[PDB]
Amino acid sequence: PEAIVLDIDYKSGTPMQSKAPYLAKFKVKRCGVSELEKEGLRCKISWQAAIFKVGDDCRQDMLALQIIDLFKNIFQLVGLDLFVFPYRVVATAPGCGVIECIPDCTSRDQLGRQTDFGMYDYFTRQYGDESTLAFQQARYNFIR
Amino acid sequence: LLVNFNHIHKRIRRVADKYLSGLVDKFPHLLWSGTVLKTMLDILQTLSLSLSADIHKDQPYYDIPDAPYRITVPDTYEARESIVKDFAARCGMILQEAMKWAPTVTKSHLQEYLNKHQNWVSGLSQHTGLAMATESILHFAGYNKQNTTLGA
Repeated sequence: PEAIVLDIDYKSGTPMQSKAPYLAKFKVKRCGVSELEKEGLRCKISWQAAIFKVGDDCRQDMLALQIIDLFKNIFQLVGLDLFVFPYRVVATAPGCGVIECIPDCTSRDQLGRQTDFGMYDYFTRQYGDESTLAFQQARYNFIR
Repeated sequence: LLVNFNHIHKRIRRVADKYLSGLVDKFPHLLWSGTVLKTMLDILQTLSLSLSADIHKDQPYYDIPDAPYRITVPDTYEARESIVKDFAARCGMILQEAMKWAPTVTKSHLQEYLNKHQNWVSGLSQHTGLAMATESILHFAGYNKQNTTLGA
């Protein structure tokens, strides 16, 4: 609710396996909340992906994400270094909901099917030997 | 060769040490030079400063003053302490070797080194270079004119 949609891509439609859900892509602009509220009565640009689900409940996920957000706020206030990504989701009709998609989605199952090996080999191929700085930073982020 | 003595690899520092030993063996007059001591004190001070510099923070690179180079450091505290302790012995070895032969010139150079304004401000802190310079002078000193020829 803190962004204004600009346009829709007319070639990004891709239904997935499943109940007839699909994926949509939009080009959007981020403005804010109060400014959006004032601008909606008179008439930093990125792209977003949305997944529409029909026939499934979307209420437990809201509790999970609220608790995740509260934990993130607590950790940020304390002064530690913990990383969590609270993607948003809103249910609108009985069994109908809209789910945000994290940028650059990369499922573990697909990577495992492609490689059929441990993630250590994948990381070594992607970044290099364990003696480099990039490997150290990736390890630090992974631990976090 | 001195600045390449602290490489991050394993065999690189060994071969650099061997080359330095050979070079100083065949050319003894480099011991009492007026530029080697300043450079080695500066790099020792740089390592001592880098000993505790928030390892989790990035950018492990450092710049040697008065000489265009850079130094990389390991991640764990133990490796950094080990490498600095290892380096802290060659300084004393070559200092005593230089003071053994020609005490006058090296003593004058050490006196000259201790008269810079930049280091005086930080002298209230550790400043390991000055401590090394003022500690290595004593136990390699000798007798004066009055007490140079006597029998115990």
